[PDB]
Amino acid sequence: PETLKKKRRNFAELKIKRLRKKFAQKMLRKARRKLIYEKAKHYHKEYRQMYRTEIRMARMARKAGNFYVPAEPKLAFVIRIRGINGVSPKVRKVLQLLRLRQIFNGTFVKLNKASINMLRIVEPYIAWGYPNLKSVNELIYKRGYGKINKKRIALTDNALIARSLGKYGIICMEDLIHEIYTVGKRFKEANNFLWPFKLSSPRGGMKKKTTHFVEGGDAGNREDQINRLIRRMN
Amino acid sequence: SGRLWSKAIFAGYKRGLRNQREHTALLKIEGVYARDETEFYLGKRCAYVYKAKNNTVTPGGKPNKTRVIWGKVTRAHGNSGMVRAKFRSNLPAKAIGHRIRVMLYPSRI
Amino acid sequence: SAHLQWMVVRNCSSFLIKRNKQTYSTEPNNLKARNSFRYNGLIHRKTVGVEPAADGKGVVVVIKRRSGQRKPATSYVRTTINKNARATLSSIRHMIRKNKYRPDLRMAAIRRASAILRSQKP
Amino acid sequence: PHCSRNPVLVRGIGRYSRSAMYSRKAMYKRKYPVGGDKNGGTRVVKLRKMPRYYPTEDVPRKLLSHGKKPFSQHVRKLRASITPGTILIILTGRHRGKRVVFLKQLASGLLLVTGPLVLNRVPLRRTHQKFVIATSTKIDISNVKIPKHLTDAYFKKKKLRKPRHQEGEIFDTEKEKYEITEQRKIDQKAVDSQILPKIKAIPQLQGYLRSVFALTNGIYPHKLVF
Amino acid sequence: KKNPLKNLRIMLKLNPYAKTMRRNTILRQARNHKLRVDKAAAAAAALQAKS
Amino acid sequence: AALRPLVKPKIVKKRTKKFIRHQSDRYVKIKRNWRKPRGIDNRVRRRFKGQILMPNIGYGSNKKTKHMLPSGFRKFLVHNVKELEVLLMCNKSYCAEIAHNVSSKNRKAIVERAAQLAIRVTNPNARLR
RNA sequence: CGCCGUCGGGCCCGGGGGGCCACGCGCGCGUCCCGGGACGGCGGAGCGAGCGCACGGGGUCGGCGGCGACGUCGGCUACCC
RNA sequence: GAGCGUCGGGCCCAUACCCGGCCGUCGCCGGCGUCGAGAGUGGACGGGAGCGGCGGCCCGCCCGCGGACGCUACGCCGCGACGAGUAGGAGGGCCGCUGCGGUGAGCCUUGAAGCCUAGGGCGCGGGCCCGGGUGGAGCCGCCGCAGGUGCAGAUCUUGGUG
Ligand SMILES: [Mg+2]
Ligand SMILES: [Mg+2]
Ligand SMILES: [Mg+2]
Ligand SMILES: [Mg+2]
Ligand SMILES: [Mg+2]
Ligand SMILES: [Mg+2]
Ligand SMILES: [Mg+2]
Ligand SMILES: [Mg+2]
Ligand SMILES: [Mg+2]
Ligand SMILES: [Mg+2]
Ligand SMILES: [Mg+2]
Ligand SMILES: [Mg+2]
Ligand SMILES: [Mg+2]
Repeated sequence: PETLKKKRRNFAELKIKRLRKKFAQKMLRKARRKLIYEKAKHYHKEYRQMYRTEIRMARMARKAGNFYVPAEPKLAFVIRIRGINGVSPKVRKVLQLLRLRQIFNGTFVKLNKASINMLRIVEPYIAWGYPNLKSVNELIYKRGYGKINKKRIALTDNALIARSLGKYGIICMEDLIHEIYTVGKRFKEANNFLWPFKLSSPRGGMKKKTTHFVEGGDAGNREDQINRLIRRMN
Repeated sequence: SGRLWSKAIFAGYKRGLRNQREHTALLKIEGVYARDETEFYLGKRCAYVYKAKNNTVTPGGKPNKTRVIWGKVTRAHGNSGMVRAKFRSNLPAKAIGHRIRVMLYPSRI
Repeated sequence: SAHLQWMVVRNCSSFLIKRNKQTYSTEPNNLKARNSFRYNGLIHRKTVGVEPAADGKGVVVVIKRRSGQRKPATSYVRTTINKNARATLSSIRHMIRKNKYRPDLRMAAIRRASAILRSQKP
Repeated sequence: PHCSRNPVLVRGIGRYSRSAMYSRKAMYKRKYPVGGDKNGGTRVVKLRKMPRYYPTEDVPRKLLSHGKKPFSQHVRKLRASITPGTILIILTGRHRGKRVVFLKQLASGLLLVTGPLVLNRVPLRRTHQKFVIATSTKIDISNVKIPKHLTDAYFKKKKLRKPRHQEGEIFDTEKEKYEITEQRKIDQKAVDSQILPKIKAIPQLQGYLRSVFALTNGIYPHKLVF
Repeated sequence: KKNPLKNLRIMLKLNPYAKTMRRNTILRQARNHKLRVDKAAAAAAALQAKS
Repeated sequence: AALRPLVKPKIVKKRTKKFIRHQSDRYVKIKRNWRKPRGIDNRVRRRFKGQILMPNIGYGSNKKTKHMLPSGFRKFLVHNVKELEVLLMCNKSYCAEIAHNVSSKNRKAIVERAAQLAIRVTNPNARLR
């Protein structure tokens, strides 16, 4: 009738509203995508800077005949070695707190003097050492599983990290890498965001699983050689 | 006129000390006597040929007493060039020590 | 109170068959056979059913009158259709869609009207 | 028209950056009826009419998944050692092992591997790439004319049967053989005349091609070098 | 979950800069390599000119 | 060849052996029905290797194709014509099956109606004269 | 005080190749450098149609092909070996 | 060295660990929008002034009569981690037997019960349905109700045969 034909003249105004609504959604997420492009530029400038600083600091120390010692690294990757049956009461509780409840799954651990004395208590049950950037670069990408209510969801996208974790300013995946790698002020809630890294059994085989890595075996601290192991278990 | 398949011997199943796993064969393959030497046979079709009193055939027209289980090589095993072989349907275990033809049908030269 | 009638009859009715599989409704007015809420034809005020033709050829269609409830002699009005398998496909589409009379269960009326002619034509 | 302006270096990476490909396209300046008596008017036809019988239970629709690309539109890849002018070896044929001259890669990914018909049984029979073995020994073929016509539509087997159910003779198609050989008799003799003067050059070759191939006693493969 | 670091275009949906991170690496490697064969054809021919 | 049902795929069943009672073979007073062995020594309850298998819900078949006659349909019993017409709508996924007590006076009539409606009937040529 | 640093601060700077998710002159809204440049806003004004194709992109499709009868084809079980 | 010791590179396999299929349990959920016409992380107005642009002469549904499947609400769908078990406790059973109201316009001397069965299957399972053979007169489903209701065992009772 004359009233509905009056709205079909007004429908060209209506689909302008349909155009406009799809439109700002397009140009949010476009300029929200341009943001993620330049924050990674800033990090790729940054990790080059922090890496080459430790070379550049040491090289002008050795020139003047003086030892450089680096800061004791503040982030350790921990993977569990042994099993479940036959577990002491004191180490029962501790491996719960480090999210290592089954075998061969692991997390990151904020190193600190409160956290160091945990890792003496569970010395036979874990293998641990300071990672590299390349190791963390692989784990969040290949084995990134994150929980939201419960229910670990594979990451697969930056919208998952925008809602569940970007309360502080870490909306995308490379912000998650910087906060994990350089321990900042929000490492706690980024580390709680990740589910434990359910790795594989190692490729080459371990070495005796029980003695310390000082004793030639495999348990305990190893300080860079866990980069050698995390290529196997990934 | 002549032979187009290479000879190999069947040796047993991919087993443990106590339990077997019957669904994957093992082949002692003639000529190959090294882990490193079997980069060639990975992916060739085996054929276990056997005799039985009824008649089943193939495009050779006339019905024959010749029956065949197919299957193909997966990966190498051990260091002596012993080689696994997953058939479609499994072995009879009559055939331990008998012969499975290793073909040249699939070619990667 | 149609849902009152459903919450009584959805089990413990008569002509309900539970053998080897799903329930079946087997009710005198229904298109599909399921004991369901939507394909249930004693309950609703507005029901659509098609049947065979005891004349031998054709499809008869059953609709409830909606004027007088609780008066089951006069509560049904029926009409037969014997056409050329395509016009009797559209006429049942016209009578369902071009009224408010159950726009739900359009297709199930038709698929039965589809199926019952092919049982009947050869 | 223009081609794609952007060379490829690694699979799905253009050679130039995003802001420079903006300025290679000059994108700083191009921001844009009756037929009778007693009858009332034009009978509107119905294009694409309505269907009569509805089958009494329909299936739902597939979910489209991706760009899986059916077999006509895939890709063609051949082993590096099987260059044109190679003496291939059949394995799986009725010919099975004869040393058969490779010519060229057809459009289907199969290979048109001509047996020198005087030397073998093998005509211009087509064979598959992975069932044949490359051999290092070569014939020059690069300056040889090929027929234009021969392609996959020419080399296929065709079927015809007159009744639908059974009868007394074997299909009248699988009993009587193929007699395209009236036609193909010319295409082959147009080939082997063009080929055999190349074969004559290697002074032991046409005996080698007459031969067959057999794994004789202790000649294991993988230590044979083709 | 299709795997990053093995296919591209799942890297990009997580990390659009991984295009520019990797396209630099190819032009690093191809330019640095060509400059070696440039000198290697110079240094082996000059030592073919010297010996 | 008969009526060709809808989409019904490859049928795996995880075990085709039908679990036997522990020591059904030794006796004939132990009937081949499964009953849970509840000994305080028993090896099968203890699940040794080389013994027989207890059932558990790990053998539960695929819910998409549970209860599958091998043609594709699913069976449904019937005794007369009024119970047969109830698959006039759902015929190409469920099949009828005439019960063992229907007489040949009536079995000829039920399989007569099954022809016209196109319903698969799985004992069609049974109890002929 | 100089000295060392593929330092850093997008420093700036004054002339004289690579590269960059980088594109308004016509002149104005502020700062800045000794007029351009950068912008939060407007004074410039992204002068939209996505129209097409590719697709390492939200779990495979072939719009690929063969070969076999009147005693042979497939098959599962509380059948035997 | 096929012994002992200190070792290196391989290689072998557990129901363990990774990835994939499947069942079930648990948690956290979803659809009464069956809405081919609903589209709302913001939506109506008539005013007083405006330009980006539809018409400047610088002034205002329907060629098609059409569109799959769903939803027993105790139905279905989705995503995720989980599974050992004596004594024991709960839950679900379209598991079985026997009797009673209800229903199946059920069933059958044109062959019911039973029983046997190298016959065809279904269920994880309890157990069932189907064919054939025997016999010759009654029997079973579904919703409820009621049990003197489910055997390998008791130096089991009685019967029967080695
Ligand atoms: Mg222990
Ligand atoms: Mg290894
Ligand atoms: Mg060891
Ligand atoms: Mg007894
Ligand atoms: Mg005990
Ligand atoms: Mg349990
Ligand atoms: Mg019963
Ligand atoms: Mg019963
Ligand atoms: Mg009693
Ligand atoms: Mg009692
Ligand atoms: Mg007992
Ligand atoms: Mg006793
Ligand atoms: Mg005696």
